[PDB]
Amino acid sequence: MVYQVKDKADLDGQLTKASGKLVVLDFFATWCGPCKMISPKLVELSTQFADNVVVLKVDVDECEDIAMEYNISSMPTFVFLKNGVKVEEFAGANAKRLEDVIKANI
Repeated sequence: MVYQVKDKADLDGQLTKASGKLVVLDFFATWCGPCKMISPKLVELSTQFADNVVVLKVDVDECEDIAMEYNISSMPTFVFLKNGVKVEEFAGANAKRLEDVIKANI
């Protein structure tokens, strides 16, 4: 219930397929402490709103082109997309802001 994209292609197809749901892009790195901390909260939210939200994990080490396209420089970074529009974006493992944004756009 927390799909990890493989490339721009796998990502683009996912956004298209994500109909009218809120899409959360999680830009992370395995070696980044803050990312490991926030992951539990991500799984919880993902499960609680399984029908109104889709979470896409993007390993910046594997998808350099995507990380570069979104101009990522801090881990973790969350980009919120709803119907092709970027409704929000912020960096950092702020569990509280993550939940507020999800509940504010579903």
